[PDB]
Amino acid sequence: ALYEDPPDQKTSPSGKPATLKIASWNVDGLRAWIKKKGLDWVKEEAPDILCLQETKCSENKLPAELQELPGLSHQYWSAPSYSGVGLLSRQCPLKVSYGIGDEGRVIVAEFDSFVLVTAYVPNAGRGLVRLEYRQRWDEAFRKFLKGLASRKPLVLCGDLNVAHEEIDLRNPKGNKKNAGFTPQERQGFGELLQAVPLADSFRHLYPNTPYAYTFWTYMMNARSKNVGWRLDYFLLSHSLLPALCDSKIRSKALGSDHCPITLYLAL
Amino acid sequence: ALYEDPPDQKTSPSGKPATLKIASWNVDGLRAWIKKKGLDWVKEEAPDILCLQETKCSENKLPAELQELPGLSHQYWSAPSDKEGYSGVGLLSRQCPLKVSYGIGDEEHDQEGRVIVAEFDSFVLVTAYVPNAGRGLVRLEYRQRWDEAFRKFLKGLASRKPLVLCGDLNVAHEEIDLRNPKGNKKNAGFTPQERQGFGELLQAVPLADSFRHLYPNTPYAYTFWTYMMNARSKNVGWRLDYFLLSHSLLPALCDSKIRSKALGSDHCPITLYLAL
DNA sequence: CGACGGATCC
DNA sequence: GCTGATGCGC
DNA sequence: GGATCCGTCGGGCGCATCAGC
Ligand SMILES: [Cl-]
Ligand SMILES: [Mg+2]
Repeated sequence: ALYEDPPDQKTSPSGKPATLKIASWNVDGLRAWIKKKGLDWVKEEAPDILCLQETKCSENKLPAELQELPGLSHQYWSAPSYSGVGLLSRQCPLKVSYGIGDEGRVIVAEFDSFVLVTAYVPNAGRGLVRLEYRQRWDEAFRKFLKGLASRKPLVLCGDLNVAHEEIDLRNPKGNKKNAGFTPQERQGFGELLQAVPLADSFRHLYPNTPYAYTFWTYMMNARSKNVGWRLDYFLLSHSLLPALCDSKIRSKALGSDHCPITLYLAL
Repeated sequence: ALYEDPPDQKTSPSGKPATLKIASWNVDGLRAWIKKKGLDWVKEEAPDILCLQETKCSENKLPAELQELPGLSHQYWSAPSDKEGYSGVGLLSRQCPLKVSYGIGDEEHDQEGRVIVAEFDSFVLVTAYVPNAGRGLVRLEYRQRWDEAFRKFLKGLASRKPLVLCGDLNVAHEEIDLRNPKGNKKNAGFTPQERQGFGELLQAVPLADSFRHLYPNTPYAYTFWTYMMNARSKNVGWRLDYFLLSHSLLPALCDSKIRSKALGSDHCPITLYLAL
């Protein structure tokens, strides 16, 4: 039932040391997450890049503590005009854009060797009320990512709001008709991997590892039972797999109903 | 007439010793400047804080020697987004600043790489590469609008902390601030609009021109010389680069230097000594 | 943008 | 990869 | 007529892009 992420491999298959550390966190209430000492974990993880999803915080209400990360001094925010995302970078991105070209869910940062996308994929909702909107969003998102990656290697991170396979969640049989494990959402994630193309960094390295989740409902004490879902991903262009050192699930960092995830790249 | 910067005054008027040395340099292309040995001057100057303008270089392309600067290990870089190769500012600090921010309000959408704000314990340092009004003044109005947005931005800094504004403000404030005031009144850097904009910056914020406060009547003191026509050798130049201080800081002012002899750009470095 | 040439000032 | 032309802005 | 004013003009630099190879 319960899961322990393996230690960080900071060396590429070919032996190159990790030069790039990306953390992504659905903080599910940036302000609450700040109060729950979220920045303490950021300061400790010291990523080169931090992606936040479901911030639920207008730009003009962003806490002042965020200005106290000179190590992530380039901060970009996208507000929803129940979402919101942030991208914080140590180095100055070459260019930063918002949305999928077409609700505050996607930021795109261009760097030297790759393009970073963070995404807060829309939840299909209780009773699947927004499943269809999710299905359209998935296709539009797939389309959008295809063009990006047809110009530069791609890292896609964030809350993709789908458990790809049964191994990616605790109770597949009871969730095959809930948001995040519908055949439609699962198909969309499979299409996303196939069509872009992209590799599930974590699953590429831990193909056989069960019980590794990134989200647990606040309710029923799901997190302490590790009754959860892997909803947060680092997806990678195949051309970046040689640089892949590790893809972590930070199961024990608190402050949200998601835990953070961490990517290591030898770039 | 040639100019010789007076010796470094390292003690305040009241006798208090300088504790903070800030250099500012428009390096006119950071990769060029390093290959013309600009970093040798930085190591000789050994400033606590180095602000650079016109880095013309995105962060991925910073030369490795810039990591070989152990006394300036906290490095903050900003390059424009559509116009890489132009602008670009850098702030390098011995100590780590409490807060760093970029731009003057909406850099996450502007992404101009002209302005770096760094808050330290006792003050707020802004370095700016102020947009040039252009040949034929074609971007003067944008420069007037920028000036006003910058004024209001500097005004609305939510710190009681005194302010240090440094860098290439891209205007000779008064006639004493360039060699040819009359023939340049319609040239970028010396229009009434930019001069008034400078004057309103000092009055609005409010700020004092550190060098001019110490050397109110000293002429021929410039920080920029066009590469063309051996202007520098003739010391036909402009004072474009400044240290501007909140009034609270003046008694802490020991000296504002023009490092006329340092080569490697068409600007020379300026240096502030503060007794903090 | 400083050099240059040409006009204007007394 | 490298040079040097061109373009653009300073 | 020396000084001064004023408008025009050629051009040094750095870096991106592009063509060529
Ligand atoms: Cl930076
Ligand atoms: Mg310049």
